[PDB]
Amino acid sequence: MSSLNNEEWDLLISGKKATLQYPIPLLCYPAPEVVSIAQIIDHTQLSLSATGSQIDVLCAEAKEYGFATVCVRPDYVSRAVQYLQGTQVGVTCVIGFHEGTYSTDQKVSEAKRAMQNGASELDMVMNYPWLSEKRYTDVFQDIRAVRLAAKDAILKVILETSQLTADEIIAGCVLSSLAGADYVKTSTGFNGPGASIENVSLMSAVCDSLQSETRVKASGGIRTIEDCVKMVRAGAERLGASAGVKIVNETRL
Repeated sequence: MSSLNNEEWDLLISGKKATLQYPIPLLCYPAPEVVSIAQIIDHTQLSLSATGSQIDVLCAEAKEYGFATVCVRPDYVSRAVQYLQGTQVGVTCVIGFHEGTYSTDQKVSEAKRAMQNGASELDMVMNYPWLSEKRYTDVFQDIRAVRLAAKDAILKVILETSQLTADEIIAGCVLSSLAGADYVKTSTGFNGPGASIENVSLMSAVCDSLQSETRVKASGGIRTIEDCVKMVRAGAERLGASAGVKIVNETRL
């Protein structure tokens, strides 16, 4: 993989596209058990204005409901880790967020600091403008550097699907998986529309065809229990949302 030039990456990716069934089959996977939906949600607060007290409330809600993780910015990782000691709730830190165009050196510095502060997972933003230009060796090296700086993390790579064609989404899934990512993720929620059943079904189809163990996270605009069910049917194994309290409350009636 590390040997390949941009033309060799282009040929490899075209070969993977050639194995897919078209039109892409939609909603292939079983429904989730709704009473236990909390166990697959990353409970999120990323507003610039969010205060320490608001982060404390996010952490209390995650301990109460049993969400998979809380998801926060670098400067709140230490606070969240302290709050959640003794529980089974992890901490996810965002990396190169939301723009994705931060240098590789900056992304690596952030990843190292987050792990030192006790994070268990990292959600990094891909340099998606390079992806569109077919600067494939640059995209690959950017992800590999973060992967090697944080060997023990669950690593998720955000594509920003609102800015990409289907051909570009295929390329992004292949490069992320072969670099060692644990997940590919749809959206930041800060630049255009979020998860669709079409994009999640395509991402799942690509990942399942590869030899690696890469899973799919649906994010952006997930507001109701109906939204959660449809994204899992499309192939998602984790969900990003801020509305998890209202969603679980629905299921208890």
